[PDB]
Amino acid sequence: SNAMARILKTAYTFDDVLLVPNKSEVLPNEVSLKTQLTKKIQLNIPLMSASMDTVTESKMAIAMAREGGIGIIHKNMTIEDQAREVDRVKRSGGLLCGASIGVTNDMMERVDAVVKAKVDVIVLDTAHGHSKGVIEGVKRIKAKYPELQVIAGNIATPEAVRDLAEAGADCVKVGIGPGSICTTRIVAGVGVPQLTAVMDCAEEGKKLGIPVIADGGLKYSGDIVKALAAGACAAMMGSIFAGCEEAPGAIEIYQGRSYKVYRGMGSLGAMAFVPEGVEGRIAYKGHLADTIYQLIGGIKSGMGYLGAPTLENLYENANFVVQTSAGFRESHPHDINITKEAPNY
Amino acid sequence: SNAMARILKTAYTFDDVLLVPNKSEVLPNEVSLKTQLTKKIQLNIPLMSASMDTVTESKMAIAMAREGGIGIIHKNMTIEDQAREVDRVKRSGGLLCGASIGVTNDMMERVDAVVKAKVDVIVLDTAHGHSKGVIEGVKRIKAKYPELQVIAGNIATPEAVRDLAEAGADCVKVGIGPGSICTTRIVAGVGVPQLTAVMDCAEEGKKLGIPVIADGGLKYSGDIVKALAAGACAAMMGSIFAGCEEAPGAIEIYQGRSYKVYRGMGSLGAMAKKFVPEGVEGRIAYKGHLADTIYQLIGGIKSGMGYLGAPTLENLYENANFVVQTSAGFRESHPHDINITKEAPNY
Amino acid sequence: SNAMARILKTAYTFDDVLLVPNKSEVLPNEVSLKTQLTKKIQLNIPLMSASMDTVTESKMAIAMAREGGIGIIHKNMTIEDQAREVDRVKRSGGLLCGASIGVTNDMMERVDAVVKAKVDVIVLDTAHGHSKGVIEGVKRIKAKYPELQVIAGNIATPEAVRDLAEAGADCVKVGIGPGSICTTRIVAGVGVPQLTAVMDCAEEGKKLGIPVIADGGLKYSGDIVKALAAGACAAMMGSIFAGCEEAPGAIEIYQGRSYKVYRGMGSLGAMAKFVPEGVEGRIAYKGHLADTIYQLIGGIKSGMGYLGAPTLENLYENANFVVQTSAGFRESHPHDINITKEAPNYS
Amino acid sequence: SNAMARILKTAYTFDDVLLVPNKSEVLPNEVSLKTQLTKKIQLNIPLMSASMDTVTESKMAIAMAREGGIGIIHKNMTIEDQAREVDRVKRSGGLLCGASIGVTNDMMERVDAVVKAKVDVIVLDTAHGHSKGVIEGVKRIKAKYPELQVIAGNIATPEAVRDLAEAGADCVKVGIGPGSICTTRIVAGVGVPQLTAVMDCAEEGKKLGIPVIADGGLKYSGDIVKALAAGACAAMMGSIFAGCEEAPGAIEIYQGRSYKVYRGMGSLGAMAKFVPEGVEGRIAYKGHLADTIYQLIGGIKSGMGYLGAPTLENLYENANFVVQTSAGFRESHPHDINITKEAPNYS
Ligand SMILES: CC(C)(NC(=O)Nc1ccc(Cl)cc1)c1cccc(C(=N)NO)c1
Ligand SMILES: CC(C)(NC(=O)Nc1ccc(Cl)cc1)c1cccc(C(=N)NO)c1
Ligand SMILES: CC(C)(NC(=O)Nc1ccc(Cl)cc1)c1cccc(C(=N)NO)c1
Ligand SMILES: CC(C)(NC(=O)Nc1ccc(Cl)cc1)c1cccc(C(=N)NO)c1
Ligand SMILES: O=c1[nH]cnc2c1ncn2[C@@H]1O[C@H](COP(=O)(O)O)[C@@H](O)[C@H]1O
Ligand SMILES: O=c1[nH]cnc2c1ncn2[C@@H]1O[C@H](COP(=O)(O)O)[C@@H](O)[C@H]1O
Ligand SMILES: O=c1[nH]cnc2c1ncn2[C@@H]1O[C@H](COP(=O)(O)O)[C@@H](O)[C@H]1O
Ligand SMILES: O=c1[nH]cnc2c1ncn2[C@@H]1O[C@H](COP(=O)(O)O)[C@@H](O)[C@H]1O
Ligand SMILES: [K+]
Ligand SMILES: [K+]
Ligand SMILES: [Mg+2]
Repeated sequence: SNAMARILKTAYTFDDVLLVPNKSEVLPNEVSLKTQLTKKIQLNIPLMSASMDTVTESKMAIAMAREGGIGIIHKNMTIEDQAREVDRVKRSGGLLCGASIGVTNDMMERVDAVVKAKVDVIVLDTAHGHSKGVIEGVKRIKAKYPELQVIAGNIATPEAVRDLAEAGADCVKVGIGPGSICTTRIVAGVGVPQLTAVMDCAEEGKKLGIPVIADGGLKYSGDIVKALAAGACAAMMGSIFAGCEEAPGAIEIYQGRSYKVYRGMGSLGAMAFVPEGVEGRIAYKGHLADTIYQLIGGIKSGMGYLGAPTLENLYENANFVVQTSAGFRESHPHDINITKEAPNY
Repeated sequence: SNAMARILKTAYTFDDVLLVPNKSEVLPNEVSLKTQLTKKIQLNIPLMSASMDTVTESKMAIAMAREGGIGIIHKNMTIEDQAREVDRVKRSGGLLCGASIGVTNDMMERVDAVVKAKVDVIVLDTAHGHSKGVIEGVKRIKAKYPELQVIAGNIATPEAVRDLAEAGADCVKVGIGPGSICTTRIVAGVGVPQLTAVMDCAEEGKKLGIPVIADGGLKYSGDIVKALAAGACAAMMGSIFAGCEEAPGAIEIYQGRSYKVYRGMGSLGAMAKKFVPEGVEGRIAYKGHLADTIYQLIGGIKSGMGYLGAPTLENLYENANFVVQTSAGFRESHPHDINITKEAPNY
Repeated sequence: SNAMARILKTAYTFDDVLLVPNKSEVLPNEVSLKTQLTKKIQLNIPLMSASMDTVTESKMAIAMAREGGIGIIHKNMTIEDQAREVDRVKRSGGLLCGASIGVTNDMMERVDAVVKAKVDVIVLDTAHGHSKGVIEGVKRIKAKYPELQVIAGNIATPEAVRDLAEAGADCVKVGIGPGSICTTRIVAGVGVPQLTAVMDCAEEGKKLGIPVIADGGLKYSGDIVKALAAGACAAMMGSIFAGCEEAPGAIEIYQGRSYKVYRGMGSLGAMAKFVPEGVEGRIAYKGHLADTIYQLIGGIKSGMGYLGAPTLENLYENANFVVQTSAGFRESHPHDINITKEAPNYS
Repeated sequence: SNAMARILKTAYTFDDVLLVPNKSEVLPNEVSLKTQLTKKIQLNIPLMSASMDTVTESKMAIAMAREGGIGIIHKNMTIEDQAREVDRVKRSGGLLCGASIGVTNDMMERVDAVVKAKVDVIVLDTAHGHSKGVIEGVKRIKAKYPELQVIAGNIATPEAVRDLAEAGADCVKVGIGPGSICTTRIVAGVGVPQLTAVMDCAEEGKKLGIPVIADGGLKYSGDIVKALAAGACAAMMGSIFAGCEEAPGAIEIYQGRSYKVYRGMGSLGAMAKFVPEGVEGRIAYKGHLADTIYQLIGGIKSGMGYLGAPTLENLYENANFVVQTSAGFRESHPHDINITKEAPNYS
């Protein structure tokens, strides 16, 4: 019968597209970066640190919150260690704080402890958010804690946005495969290029009043611009934050150069089922505050180019063009022996 | 006249596409990997070791069958030598076994011997399966041994699926050019990118009740998933298995590292054990025992079937939707902007 | 509502396209390269040196004018210093000179000084040309100096051409993100591949009788040919001229080879003299401007010969592009040859 | 007006495409490679060596003729020397011989000399063949020698095929910018990807009974199959033949590896014997012509087996191309193999 594999379309990631400049009466230092992570939760800047054991513990979540973003404490620890980490962030001046929850046996026990520590939002994320286990997990949590803010992921299709919204999620996280340390697309063959994924999911989210998060695959400040212009309410990153002194792990020096170890939570190292992540070393980047300053400067630039004083205006006025490989070469610095370090390239 | 060359379409290979997640009720450890290699032969996993002199002999084929797959013992040996390798596998517990056959004038005598040795399926293996020799060779074999199971190949179009099924083949092997050791596309200009060829051939084979094998160019566990979602009943690999301890060939040490020889059957070297070569010779990293390699493959497939909500291989096919990515989406899919230090065992 | 992000089309850069040869009655030595930079300023060759502190000061602007083109004195210096740079050009004969102007608190003060120093054209130069500040800046400058020739940039859309034209610009400069040293596309995600931007803008400009400049991203002479065939009246280059002796800066030697420093005006170092939108580095030292210009002019004249165009307007009216793939791109540059002699116009 | 630049289409080169296998009744040892270079000149194999001073003088033309092809003696030498080169080939047993002619003030004198030496075919060779000079030159030549076989080029559009045919060309040479040593597309921005060029032009040639030659950009035997399947009567190669002992220039050796010099006729080096339109470098020494021809022919015969073509006309009338991505390209070459043994037809 007609039941058979189909090739549906071409899907794009951030490097495939550029934003067209609009006429503008706004300069970069006049724009506002506030966003609604959920209906109840507002962020001053639309950035989140990933809930990985190499990216976000309390030290990182504290620095994120004071920069106007938010950090999701990772769940690769005891329930009580994670509640202690959430309690350390909240005791640092009432800062926003998130906590990652997995679909497990102790899932409700973990939620209780991070709820007792007064976590502001829990992220129920799985390899595959469009599942029975996640859907039934969100219903279970919201039945107990109707006011607790719940982000569910990861997903990559508007049907999954709709299904996760019917389950009670207050926000939905987008990204199957784009992770810099992710091999899910290589080992299972599954994933959606992240620009198409975010655009289609945000469009459906907008129909329902449910925001979407662009999770994974972001390398430069410009990628973040594209993701918010595609419709994400916020951008979540591991690689971009994992080289920072505030992320867990010590700054190791090898051959006179400083490194931090960054790894996927599906890697063999994090899990000490077939691995879906790798483990490696990135260059130490310094303090989170200097990275955030370049990221925020890049976003304010992009909105100035597009004439958008708010993130809503950026979405409603974003037009992409697709570029080829040859346009990719043109869009990056070329035919130049770059010497001096650039703080955002 | 209108008789002139044409550009028909764009054709895709595995790295061109990704599978879209589906709403899923089933977890990876719940799924069934069982498949029908032919109407009469079931495999416990849909994996097959290629019929090459650097991949499959009796040690490789025994290990494959023990893991739920099957090995096709190669023909680069005398007839009695190939019959004895088959019977070495069949005397190891009745394990399933295969043997490749060529379009030759000693063809029936080679078939005679492997069948007496209780082979389970022969593979009529030609550079060009959609040809008069293969079609007529399948008929002769089926007329002398109507029960014997015949895979025919290699081919790349639906018309070839149809002509080989009319000729009596129980299964057709798809793949012209994709092999890691293959220069057919470079020296003859001829091939079909493997994902489009599998999709097109599987669609015809399902109208006829004839399975198709995806042979060649598989590099990663996820590629197998795409080849199965595209409609193949099984995947056949050389490169993925050729480093394993149970492949023929001595371990070779170069500058303190371990490698095994891996070479195309159309390479100058394989042909000595006259036509221009259509393969290369080289060394491949030693991959340990076969078991370690199949484990990762199997886990990667199961992972893919959870992502698509598929408890059968059939269900995976009826619900598989592919999305095309660019070279930049390819760069996003693989790990990027990290200096990998520890070894990832399925990457 | 319908208010959301859209993907409009695919846009192309110079390396995506090739010009198709036309039937031709003219050989390269017969074509004319004269161009109208504005309806008041004629250039003998359609080439400009960018307004960067590593490309154009008095010395480069003098050499460019003498070759038939023009230089734009940069503005990373005091007002009196830039006016003094302009006057030295104007005092070296009847020589054309340009000067760049920012949207600054002292904009009119800087315009007054270069006008008093007899500048021929000013370039109102910003990262984002389609902007209130540039539009009102053009209107003020043209209200005070109605005869002064004003170029306004940088922009990348027909709507920007039209709004700059109605604000009074005599010419608009096209290029958002294609510069060799630019990171605008990486840092802001914003840009338009330069071939599509030049074609779209030049078509709009031609309806108004306002010309456009192709600024940035030009690496080879053939790139300039495609920029002019797409409708630009002139081509602006930083990288191509920044290795020349006439550019500012000393020659540097590293590991036995000659270089010059080259850096974007939005780089950290340029602004030392807001997050950066350019990088800083070194390019090969190319020798004197005269030999580089000879190569560029020769390549342009050869392009017009292939296209049967004795004038630049004829080039535009007869230009036809095909899109090439990645594989075509490798066909177009020398391939499968270990190049051993330096050619004056390649690598 | 509507007179403006246009983007006509996407155009393909050989690596963009693969040929689809056809049902075949013919094996590679059963096909025939005979071809008509013009109405009067038959070739036993469809191969020509390029008219360059690193590829073809009398030594190369003698060896090509003996192999069944033809060599085009270059014109970067005096009129008398080129006649004697042609004469040396004709007195080696009446072997087939061509000679190159340019659009020069002495072109009829050059034609006179090589005709007296009994050349079989003239190549009016010029950077841009779709030009008054070449149209008028072919008219002058055919008026004085109505029976002299005349090839003219180089061109890249069906319009050019028509215009040269009306002028009396017996065969047309297709290729603008695809040569291994060509920089025309880089310095002038002008060219057409070679597969599209040959397909369009051959189709136009077939309406006229005028054949086309695929000149340039061929790297493997498989590329020749695509060029003939696209409708070229013959393939012309520089790079593939410049490494042989029979090409002019000595066999050098550096660090144990032997090599020859190879350069464009538009390179600085060749012209000292307008800005350059080629590069100069070195390629691997390949040995004697006979060993290279054998591989090329085996590859072509293999391709025709795959496509079921007993003849080149059959190949053309049954050729169906599929377009492949960048990722299809990597699947098509060998991949993930450390090649240890050099193959006669792949490196
Ligand atoms: C455990 C492991 C290695 N794999 C899976 O759990 N696979 C998987 C799960 C459910 C289904 Cl239905 C299909 C596949 C993992 C661990 C941590 C994170 C991920 C990950 N891919 N995040 O995005 C994966
Ligand atoms: C012998 C050789 C080098 N080539 C051919 O037999 N060519 C070939 C055969 C028939 C036709 Cl009609 C066209 C071409 C070979 C040997 C072993 C395997 C292969 C191979 N490509 N298998 O997939 C090829
Ligand atoms: C200062 C800096 C770094 N950036 C901006 O001014 N950004 C910017 C300005 C306005 C708007 Cl609305 C959006 C972004 C700069 C300096 C010199 C040249 C450039 C450059 N990209 N020219 O083309 C940029
Ligand atoms: C001399 C030189 C460098 N260039 C030209 O003569 N250019 C050229 C001639 C006429 C026209 Cl209308 C347009 C361009 C050359 C010499 C030898 C071969 C070639 C070459 N590209 N052959 O294919 C070119
Ligand atoms: O092991 C893994 N496999 C797949 N995805 C992962 C894994 N670990 C983290 N991720 C995802 O990748 C994101 C980080 O991606 P990055 O910003 O590109 O480095 C995280 O927020 C997770 O969503
Ligand atoms: O010499 C050859 N030329 C072309 N194809 C070959 C040759 N040898 C083996 N093959 C095919 O390529 C496959 C090996 O695939 P691999 O897994 O990509 O290494 C085998 O299953 C054969 O179908
Ligand atoms: O810092 C920068 N950021 C972005 N664009 C720049 C910057 N500096 C110069 N440009 C542009 O790049 C052009 C030079 O480009 P190039 O010829 O490709 O090197 C200049 O004329 C400017 O239009
Ligand atoms: O200097 C040059 N510029 C451009 N094309 C050239 C030049 N010299 C030779 N050619 C062409 O390139 C062809 C050789 O192509 P190849 O086989 O790819 O090396 C010759 O047949 C000529 O048509
Ligand atoms: K750039
Ligand atoms: K070339
Ligand atoms: Mg510190």
